[PDB]
Amino acid sequence: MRECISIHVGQAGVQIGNACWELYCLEHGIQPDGQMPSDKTIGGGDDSFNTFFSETGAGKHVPRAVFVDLEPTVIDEVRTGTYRQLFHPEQLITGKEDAANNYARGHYTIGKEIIDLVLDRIRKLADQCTGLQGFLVFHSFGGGTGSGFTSLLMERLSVDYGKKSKLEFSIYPAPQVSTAVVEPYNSILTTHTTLEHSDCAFMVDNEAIYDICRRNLDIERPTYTNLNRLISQIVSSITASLRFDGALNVDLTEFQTNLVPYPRIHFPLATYAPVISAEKAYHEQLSVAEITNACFEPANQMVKCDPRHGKYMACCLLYRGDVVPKDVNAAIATIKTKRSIQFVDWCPTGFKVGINYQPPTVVPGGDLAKVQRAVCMLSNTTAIAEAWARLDHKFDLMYAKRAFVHWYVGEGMEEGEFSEAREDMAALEKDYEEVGV
Amino acid sequence: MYTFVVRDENSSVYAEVSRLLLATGQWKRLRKDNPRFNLMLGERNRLPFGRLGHEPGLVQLVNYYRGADKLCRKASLVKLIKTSPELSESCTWFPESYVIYPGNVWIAKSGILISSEAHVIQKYLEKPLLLEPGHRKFDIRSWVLVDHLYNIYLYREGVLRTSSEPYNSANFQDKTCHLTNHCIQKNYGRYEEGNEMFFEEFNQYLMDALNTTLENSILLQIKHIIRSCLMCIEPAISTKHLHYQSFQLFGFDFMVDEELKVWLIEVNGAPACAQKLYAELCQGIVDVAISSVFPLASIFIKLHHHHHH
Amino acid sequence: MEVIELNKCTSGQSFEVILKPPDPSLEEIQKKLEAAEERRKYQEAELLKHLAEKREHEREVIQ
Amino acid sequence: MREIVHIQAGQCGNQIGAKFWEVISDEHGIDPTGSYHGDSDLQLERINVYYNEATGNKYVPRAILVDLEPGTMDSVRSGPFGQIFRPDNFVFGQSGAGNNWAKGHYTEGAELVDSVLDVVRKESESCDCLQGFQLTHSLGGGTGSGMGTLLISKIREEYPDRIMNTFSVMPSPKVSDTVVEPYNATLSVHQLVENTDETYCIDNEALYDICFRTLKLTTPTYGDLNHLVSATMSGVTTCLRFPGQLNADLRKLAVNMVPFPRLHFFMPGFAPLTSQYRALTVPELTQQMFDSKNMMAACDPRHGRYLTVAAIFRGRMSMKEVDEQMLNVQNKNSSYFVEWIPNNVKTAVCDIPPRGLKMSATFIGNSTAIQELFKRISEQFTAMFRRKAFLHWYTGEGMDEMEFTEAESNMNDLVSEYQQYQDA
Ligand SMILES: Nc1nc2c(ncn2[C@@H]2O[C@H](COP(=O)(O)OP(=O)(O)OP(=O)(O)O)[C@@H](O)[C@H]2O)c(=O)[nH]1
Ligand SMILES: Nc1ncnc2c1ncn2[C@@H]1O[C@H](COP(=O)(O)OP(=O)(O)CP(=O)(O)O)[C@@H](O)[C@H]1O
Ligand SMILES: Nc1nc2c(ncn2[C@@H]2O[C@H](COP(=O)(O)OP(=O)(O)O)[C@@H](O)[C@H]2O)c(=O)[nH]1
Ligand SMILES: CC(C)(C)c1[nH]cnc1/C=c1\[nH]c(=O)/c(=C/c2ccccc2)[nH]c1=O
Ligand SMILES: [Ca+2]
Ligand SMILES: [Ca+2]
Ligand SMILES: [Mg+2]
Ligand SMILES: [Mg+2]
Repeated sequence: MRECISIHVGQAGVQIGNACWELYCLEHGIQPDGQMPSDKTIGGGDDSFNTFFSETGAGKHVPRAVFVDLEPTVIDEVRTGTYRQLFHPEQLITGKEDAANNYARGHYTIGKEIIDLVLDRIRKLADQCTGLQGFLVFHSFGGGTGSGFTSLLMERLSVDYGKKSKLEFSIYPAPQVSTAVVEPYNSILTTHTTLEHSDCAFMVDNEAIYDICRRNLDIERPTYTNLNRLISQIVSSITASLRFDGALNVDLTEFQTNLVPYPRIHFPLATYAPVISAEKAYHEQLSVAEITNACFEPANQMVKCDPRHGKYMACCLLYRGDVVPKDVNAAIATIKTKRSIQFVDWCPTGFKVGINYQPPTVVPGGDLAKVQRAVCMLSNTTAIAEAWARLDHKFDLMYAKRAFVHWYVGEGMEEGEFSEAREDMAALEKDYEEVGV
Repeated sequence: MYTFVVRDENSSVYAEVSRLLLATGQWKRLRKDNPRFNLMLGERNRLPFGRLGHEPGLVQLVNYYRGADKLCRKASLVKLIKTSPELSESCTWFPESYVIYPGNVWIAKSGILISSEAHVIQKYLEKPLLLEPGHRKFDIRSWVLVDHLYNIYLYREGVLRTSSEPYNSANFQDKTCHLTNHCIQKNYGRYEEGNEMFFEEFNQYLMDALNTTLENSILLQIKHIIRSCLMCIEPAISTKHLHYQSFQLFGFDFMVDEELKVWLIEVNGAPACAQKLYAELCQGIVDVAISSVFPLASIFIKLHHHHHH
Repeated sequence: MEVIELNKCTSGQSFEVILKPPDPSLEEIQKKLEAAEERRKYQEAELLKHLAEKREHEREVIQ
Repeated sequence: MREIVHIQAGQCGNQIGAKFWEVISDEHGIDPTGSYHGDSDLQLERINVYYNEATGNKYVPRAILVDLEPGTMDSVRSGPFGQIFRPDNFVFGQSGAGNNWAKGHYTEGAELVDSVLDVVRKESESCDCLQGFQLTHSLGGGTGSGMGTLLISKIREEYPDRIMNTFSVMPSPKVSDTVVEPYNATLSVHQLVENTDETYCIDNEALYDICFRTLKLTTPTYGDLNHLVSATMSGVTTCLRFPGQLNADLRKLAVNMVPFPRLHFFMPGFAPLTSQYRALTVPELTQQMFDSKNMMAACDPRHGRYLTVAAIFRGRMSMKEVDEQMLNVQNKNSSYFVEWIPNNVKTAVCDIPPRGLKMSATFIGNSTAIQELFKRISEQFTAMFRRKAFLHWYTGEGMDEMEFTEAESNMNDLVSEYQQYQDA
């Protein structure tokens, strides 16, 4: 096998990390203290789950994780929480003073004083690996730490680990759950500086996860805890092929080859079904056809957009539970004739299916009901550019007036980096249109 | 109190809709670049559909169906009909059309060329129906309103945009007998006002001259074509389940031949209404397309047909 | 519709189905981190220069 | 970033400042001698923000009490919660400042300033992570106005990276001690434009009108005005003094509220206004806190446009109904919020309500309508200054007429700058 190091930068990164590792532990049968009874080779192993967990002589299973936050309070809840024994203290890095939702403070000012420490603690995990693949990076677009420090890390990781693949799990900003007003700046700034350094990035618009939690979980006012437990189910779906036996997406390089033919256009759209409430008394279980067909409804997407007005470069169907190849092919046949699924001319119109027979694990006392079968569709569609256009329009409104810009400049950043970043985004929107129209 | 914006100043139709909304006391107009609207009355080119339905606590409606341009551009309309199984190459109500990029009479269009020598090259209807007294060509315009639920509402008043010149088989270069457009004519107004004959008179002419009705001889075929064309594209453009909703007014242009067969010529995405009919149609757009979504404090015919087979 | 490269195992199976065929260096980073720190320290100098002028005016008024 | 250092300067500064510690000590369950007698752990979870822990589990306010005369600071020490303050932090002179900005800023206050800064250094030193300073004062007197702005300038020299916020009481002829208040305020406003990250513009005109018109008090005392001030000060400091999943310090808040450095003068507001039995519904709080009558700065928000809005609700209520009501006023009065800062109205809810009310709301508005306040003080200034009236009091303390001309010009530039963004 080949090892994968997860990095969780900022509040949104850290708390989504929490949710994912909680779920990974339940899936692999690893307990809060770190013992995995079903694991028989004590002290080590080259199993599929070992890509995400190292082992000690005492029999503990330790996440290959680094938690980074420029203030202590969020990572302090990891240190005193249910999974406190799971991590070594050196994995949990915290500063004193945060980035104040300021990209420039996170990237330049406070980034500089902590970057060499974080890379050192990453090197401590990379030296425990017999053959490192690379990195899964979790962060917000809107935070100062999430946007600013992530981009500096991603720059340095290309230098220190030039041969290794880098994946992003990015939280795209939604006004309904954010109190940050400067997020459009932070989002464009980090997307510009990270673009060449990220091989494949899974965006999750908080707006989509929020309304999925309202519409499908009957939650009146969804908290971050509601959103994170649902996001981690999608993340798990995506990373399951790295952690279990299988022949599709077995390494980080295969995510790039399958989903990203055009390197700059490395933002696949996640769609996930079914999301069903645990409080729901009576639930008629959905078939392979119904949940595959739900992957083409915009209401189940991680980012709200319309794939019908755009084109596909790749599509992957990752199934969890009771599913067999012929039921999937019958569903794809029915769906092809009904819906508008147009591919680009140079790419084959097809689907890479992966099935894992273990149904989705649900967190006990959670909001999601147990289901017989589920699916996550990863599709690289040009429709996701809708999310860039929105973010860029918000940028242009604020930036025309130089609103908030003094905070960034005051932390050493140049005004030229704003329009430089916006031009890369202007080029990115133009790349999407050439391909998709 | 609902809010709207106006991003198409040339639109004579939605100028009146803007006016009718304001004159209720329950619709405020905002600036062109304000995001916090309930209704967008949008531009023709590059309408930002990607920014719609992302404002929290606002149900957002727009007066264009994204992707409806595939029915309204001539090149795409021909490609839609040939490729779609439910319309097909052997489509009885569409003239034989071909695509080459920049009785054997044809017509080229997108500057209009009618010849045998010589964009889309369409089969030209050599023996059309000729109104008398006059011996002159016409085309029928019908207005169709598709709402947010995809109910297809045909407006009961259409109009015949007539030619005032006698039709000539040998003389093709003279455009005023072959092309029946309103601008090209302006014998302008000899037989009827502004080269516009309305449905009441045209029904009466058919009765007196041909012993049939508009409903039977022509309108049945029009309703079949409108329904066939829109239900074809419903999966591509429908806003059911979608985070923003769309309606749109369309203009269907028809041609009736000598044996009373109706032919589709063009569908029009941003159509203008006839002078008399603005007041009624623009009130209808408000009642059916806007007030259904945003309730305050029939002129249409609904097109539905579920034949079992 | 062709079902290719089918691989099976005890925990799952995978296959493809085809419907139809067709970086800056460590020098440059550590440089431009420090270039923003020069602008940060220049701006803080201009502040403590401006506040030093306020202090000399404060002495001039009382004198 | 957790600890805040509080400073109160002058009669007014110490009066409203003493009420702040009366209100928040009750909210944190701290008695008049400093001992904790609460019940919830939420009362002690972020008690470090405003209190130091002393021997015997006593809680001592991180408060420095400044004046150039003993009078008011002797009243504070005799008053109900006076014993809680650290005795070393009472730093005072003797001769006073006679409502004279020059005396506070250049002569009398210069003699005292370094001993006040020693106490600030003492408190700042034993702070794990100091997030910033807050100051209570008037701009119409001598001490709070002149010495308060001198302290602000000295604190910025020694702590250039810390946040400086003020609760600055504005003078008005309706509630007026001397005719020279417009002079003292204009000289102070120029200082605040340079040296503060936020200034809460408490207008005594507005506090009077609220007491007179919308509270039916015929003869309002300063205690009646200060009641409204202390309620607001509790409200603006709530989100730091309690949770609830809000990950914000002064800098983060300042970053999201201040789009332009000089335009950091806010319009405070409170709902319901008190001096009740039926608790307000979420719609009523929302309409009242946005209402002009409930604004603590005598400006009409309809005459300007909102750059940013912050609203913090207190009590047990439906967050869904809060979101619905906050979205209702924005979407029905969208002309009054600038389109070029998307999603500029932000909201928090705190479960713990203040004393006496079942639910309340505190409004913080960065509106361009605040220019009306500065225009009103600019007119009162010019009326006197065109005839160089009362200037001998300031020139006798070594000031030049040029410094007045500068200050006049700087405040009229501030008004021009607010006008620019109102029309854009
Ligand atoms: N899905 C999700 N989004 C979050 C969470 N926490 C914060 N966010 C979002 O992230 C953005 C704010 O960024 P944060 O991650 O809180 O900021 P940070 O990275 O800690 O950076 P600083 O606060 O500037 O140090 C907003 O869009 C929030 O809605 C979370 O737990 N889950
Ligand atoms: N195949 C055909 N047979 C007979 N007449 C035809 C024809 N194609 C076009 N015409 C005539 O040419 C006229 C104008 O052409 P067409 O309707 O294609 O373009 P147009 O753009 O002017 C319609 P509109 O602007 O109202 O959407 C029609 O009114 C019709 O009478
Ligand atoms: N709101 C309020 N304003 C006050 C109070 N005391 C004085 N003022 C105002 O402050 C100004 C006088 O300043 P003051 O603080 O007495 O002078 P200082 O002691 O030299 O700072 C006048 O405009 C008064 O209206 C008070 O207790 N509350
Ligand atoms: C999301 C919310 C409502 C917390 C918010 N967003 C931006 N601002 C605030 C609130 C405040 N913003 C402030 O700037 C603020 C200032 C403050 C706090 C304590 C002491 C002095 C000033 N106090 C606040 O309560
Ligand atoms: Ca093992
Ligand atoms: Ca002396
Ligand atoms: Mg943070
Ligand atoms: Mg006094």
